[PDB]
Amino acid sequence: DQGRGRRRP
Amino acid sequence: SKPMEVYVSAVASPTKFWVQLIGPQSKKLASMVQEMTSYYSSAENRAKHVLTAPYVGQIVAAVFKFDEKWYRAEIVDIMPNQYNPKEQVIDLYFVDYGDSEYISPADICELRTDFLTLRFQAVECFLANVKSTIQTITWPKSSIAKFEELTEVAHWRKLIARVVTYKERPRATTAVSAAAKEGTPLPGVELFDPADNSELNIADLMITQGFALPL
Repeated sequence: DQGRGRRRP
Repeated sequence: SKPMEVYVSAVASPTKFWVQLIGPQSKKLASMVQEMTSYYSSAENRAKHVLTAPYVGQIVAAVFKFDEKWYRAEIVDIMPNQYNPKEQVIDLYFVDYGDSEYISPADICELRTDFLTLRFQAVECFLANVKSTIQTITWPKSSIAKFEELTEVAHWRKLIARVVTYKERPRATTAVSAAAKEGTPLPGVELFDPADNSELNIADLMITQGFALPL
């Protein structure tokens, strides 16, 4: 639902 | 208000992302990620901090699968494992970066007290003056990808941010962080890359390449 942040280094 | 140097540290969409401020505090954050990772890499140290009966709101240490480094995290939700009712699955919010992950409790420890000192580094923002190209709220995946590209999220690209507006937080439809429940407004920012050769900032770039519409 496009509410959870994503981090991918 | 004055411009500030930031990294974009995590992205959900152009109207929900997280920044870290560059300065003494970012240097201290990098040092803390180093120290926590070195520390919790030892089983003796982990046994000094074994997790028991975790609860929502608890601030813990957790391993990030994607780099095997240890981070501060907030427990946002706890649910039974559906395969395995004897275990739980934890919804974690990484307080210094802004991303969320679901994790097994086996990958969590209590946080050594002195690691609490540094203020939580991730600040939730939205990009000012834009809205989705979809009007029937949701962003096209291509728009999200474009924003991730322009910000170079999680690759330590310095940007310049300026708070130019505020809006109230939407009512929550999911479990959320304690901070997201304090009544604090969301900052709406201008963002630009001082290293790209464009005079346009990121909002204006997205609008003029058809990835967003003006407000």
